Amino acid sequence: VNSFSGYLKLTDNVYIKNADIVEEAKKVKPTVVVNAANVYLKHGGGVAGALNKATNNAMQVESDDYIATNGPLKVGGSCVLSGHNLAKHCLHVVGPNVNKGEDIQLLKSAYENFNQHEVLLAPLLSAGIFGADPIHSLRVCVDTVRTNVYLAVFDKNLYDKLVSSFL
Ligand SMILES: O=c1[nH]c2cc(Cl)ccc2o1
Repeated sequence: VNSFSGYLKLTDNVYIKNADIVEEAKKVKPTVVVNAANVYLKHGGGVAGALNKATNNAMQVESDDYIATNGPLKVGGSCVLSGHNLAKHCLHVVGPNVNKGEDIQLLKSAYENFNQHEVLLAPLLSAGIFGADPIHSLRVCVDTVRTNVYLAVFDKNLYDKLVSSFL
């Protein structure tokens, strides 16, 4: 049994809700929240900008030190950093950004990072300002992630479309 409330069950391991990921993290304090990161961990906008704002910029300060030591992530890659006031840990995952011309096949590699964590609160990778089709992102999630994932969808309209169209 866990804390997550109000989710629709899509599969054995994937659950979805129309919710503010920031507000959901604040309520649940999950072990892992996933950030929709870029390779520079520059949390300007989208999910990343919202998560970082909710940490009062402490996520960005920590991320800048991580990059200064380790250099950029790979597209499809991840790192584990603090969850600050939102979660125990934040898994920063880089999905491909279609608005930069990145290979959408890297979306599966991105979701494979979730399998290193038994339970996660996450957004749909490469959705929103990363330019991918969220329906496709949900399909790759279901077909890749084997651990228990609780997906938060920002738009109510999009949430309803993802549920109605789910095979
Ligand atoms: O809380 C949130 N969720 C979000 C989802 C997208 Cl795509 C963008 C900004 C967001 O801020």
